Amino acid sequence: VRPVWFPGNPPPAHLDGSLAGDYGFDPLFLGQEPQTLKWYVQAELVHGRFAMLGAAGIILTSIGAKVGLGFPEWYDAGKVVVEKNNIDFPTLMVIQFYLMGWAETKRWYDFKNPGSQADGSFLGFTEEFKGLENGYPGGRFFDPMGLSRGDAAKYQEYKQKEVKNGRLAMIACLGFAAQYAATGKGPLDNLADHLADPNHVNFATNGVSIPI
Amino acid sequence: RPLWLPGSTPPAHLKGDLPGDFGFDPLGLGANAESLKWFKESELVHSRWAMAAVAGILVQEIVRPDVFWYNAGKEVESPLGPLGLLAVEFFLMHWVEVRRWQDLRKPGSVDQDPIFSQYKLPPHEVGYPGGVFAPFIPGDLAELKVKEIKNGRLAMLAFVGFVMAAQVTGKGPIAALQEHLADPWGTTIFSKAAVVPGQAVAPPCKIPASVSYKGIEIPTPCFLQGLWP
Amino acid sequence: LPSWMPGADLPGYLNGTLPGDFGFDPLYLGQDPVKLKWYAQAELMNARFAMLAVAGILVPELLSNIGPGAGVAWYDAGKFEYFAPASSLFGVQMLLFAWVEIRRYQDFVKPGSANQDPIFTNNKLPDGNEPGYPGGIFDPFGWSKGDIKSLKLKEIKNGRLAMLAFAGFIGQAYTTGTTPLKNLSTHLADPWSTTVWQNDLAR
Amino acid sequence: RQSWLPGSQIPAHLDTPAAQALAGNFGFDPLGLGKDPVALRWYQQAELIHCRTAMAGVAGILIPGLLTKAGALNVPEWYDAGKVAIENSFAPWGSLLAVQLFLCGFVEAKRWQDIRKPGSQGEPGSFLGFEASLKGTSELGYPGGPFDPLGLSKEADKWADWKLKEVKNGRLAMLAFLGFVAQKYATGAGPVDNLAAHLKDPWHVNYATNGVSLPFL
Repeated sequence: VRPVWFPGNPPPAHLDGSLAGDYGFDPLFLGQEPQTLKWYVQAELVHGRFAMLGAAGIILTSIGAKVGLGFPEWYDAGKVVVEKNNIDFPTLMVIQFYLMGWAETKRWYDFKNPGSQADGSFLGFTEEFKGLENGYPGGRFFDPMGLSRGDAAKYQEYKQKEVKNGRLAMIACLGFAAQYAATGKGPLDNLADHLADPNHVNFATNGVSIPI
Repeated sequence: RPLWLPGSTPPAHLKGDLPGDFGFDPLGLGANAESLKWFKESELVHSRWAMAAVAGILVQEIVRPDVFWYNAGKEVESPLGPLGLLAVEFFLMHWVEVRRWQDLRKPGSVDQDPIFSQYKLPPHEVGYPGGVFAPFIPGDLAELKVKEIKNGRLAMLAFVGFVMAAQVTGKGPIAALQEHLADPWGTTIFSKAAVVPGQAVAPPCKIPASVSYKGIEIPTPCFLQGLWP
Repeated sequence: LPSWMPGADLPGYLNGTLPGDFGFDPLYLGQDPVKLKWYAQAELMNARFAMLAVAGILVPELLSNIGPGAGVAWYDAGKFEYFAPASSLFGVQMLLFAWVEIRRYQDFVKPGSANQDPIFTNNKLPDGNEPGYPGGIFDPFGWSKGDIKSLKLKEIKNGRLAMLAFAGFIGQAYTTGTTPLKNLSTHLADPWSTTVWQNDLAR
Repeated sequence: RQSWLPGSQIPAHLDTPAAQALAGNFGFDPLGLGKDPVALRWYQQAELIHCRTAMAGVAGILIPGLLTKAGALNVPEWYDAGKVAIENSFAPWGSLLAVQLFLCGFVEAKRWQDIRKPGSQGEPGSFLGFEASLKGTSELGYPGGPFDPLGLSKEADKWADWKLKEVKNGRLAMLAFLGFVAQKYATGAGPVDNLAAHLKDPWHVNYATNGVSLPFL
């Protein structure tokens, strides 16, 4: 009864509806086993969140670029700023890897042992380093605004909208990637051009998308 | 009961016990209780802040014009050292704020003058010290809290309006209002800028750039000048 | 119970048994009672020491400011003859330190076990030993009347105070390259410009 | 308990009365080298000796090395003091090493016969007065009498703490020594000098910028 991505075909076995965005879409049966399925759930969540980040950053920098504010284009900002300031590739990379490794291995051993992270083995902390769901570590910090502890219906709706916008952001970031690698240009600029003439400023005329 | 939207229905946790409430939480933020207390407290703090600031800016521009309120920071001169002013400010205000915070975390725990044991504030709720703080009350606390929150939210609006109007005109709000009266049609952001698929226009910022105090040379960027129209 | 933090949660083991407990230990460094006794002892020691030290560093310079055998700066130690080299002085020093120090330790370890002059067997310190408070002939002026509370209290308080003042002395000396009294006079001349921040920024 | 890795499981062997009662235990043997108890005890002894010797060596390096920066105690670098002292010497290094080898082998033989059989060296008459205090202190690796001369063991409430701080400082000493040799290979200068360099600039004085530790960059 749930809207099935392929209207007319029934969902497979493991795809049920308990999770957010269960449009019955796993035509490759990649989620029969519940271990692997919870696993790919956490994977999809983190990826959607990263994509939401990336889209926001790219679009804001691109606006700042079109407007006369000197902001570079995203695929160059890195080199341009690292050469601007007195930064070292090695030191930046190593500090980044340090901190990310710490936080991420903590999340990992939490997924392994679902409770052993708020065990006070930290500084003194507990009731915050303890998970709430598989990939939903809302405590006093990861949900400091405290919506997870109120109006479970509204909370479910928020999980739904979160995963929806996450999938959209993933698709849009890949959009950006192709836009740039094809038009050798700025994304917002390609946008303005297709605005100028949708009939002719489009992939049908980009002469690469359609290789004819 | 009044509602911000007449004809609608309030949310669940929003009941009507808190002064000046109108069932306005279309995002149900007031779900959890401790969060709710924190947010009411912070609202009161901000309201009183904005009230003080807007009254001050108004009377200041009135009495000592030609000194840009937005620019009193640089334009101020004092025989006392700026380091001294910032130090005394930081210290004493750190004290008052940490005392209020100790109160909030442990209610009614510090209501004695720790030197003048004779002097002692009576118990009370949060965000409502009273006692010596309230030595003169014409009327009723019920209506008074309402007027307080009303004027506080309004003052927040007024302050942010001053900020944007100064970023777009660089004028004292009084003179800007004189201008708006002088021209009913042109003194509008609609008359000032717009956006259409054809092109986008945004009025130029009025605060120039980084301003140089005694060597510091403060960098002063506009508030998100990029998306102003 | 005067707390170092009005309205805070004092850990249990701190109980005001010793002079001047405010429940101040955000690190729980005395939960083990043997450590606790050791630390109260060493605290009283270092405290009284810093007291005598600040006293006799302040007094000499302050009297040198006016009307005499010397007026040298406090940390300028090695510069005098004193009719003998510092070698033999520090020698005899440490020998005598050893004797009465090994007996201070005896008093602490085995209480009531060192009260009488082994030579002057008649001469004998009283029996209310209280390791860390010999009194008796150490109280040769009728004191210990006010019960003990304010005495021990002001003692440990001024001791911690003098510890802090000594540290500040080291700080001004090392940084300014000057003498604490002169640093004082300067800040007196102008507080609004004699600030650590002024000095570090100029540095 | 305190585990080097929260969330992780404790090694099968590492959770036993002896192990939890040994010292400094945090369930750390992902190679399970202690799945055998005799080997485990042997390795505890090895680690003890290593902690002690490494603490001694790192002190002997840092202290004169630090005070050579001070005016007095001007001393050459540690990796050259060998040459320096053998120049200022009086005996051929061959004979020196030989005699010190003998005198170390004797004491090692004593320690080893003990670790073979604990009550080995209390054999009456085997010496003239040794066997009196030449007997273990019930804990293999803590000889008594002259060893522990200041009676620090007659106070058990400090016993655990002594053991723990010993093992901690020993492990730290081993680590510091490895850092020493690694940086003497990479940079080649005084350890205090590498210290002062990274302090004068952290963000660029580091293996990340040595061009050697990470050669591919």
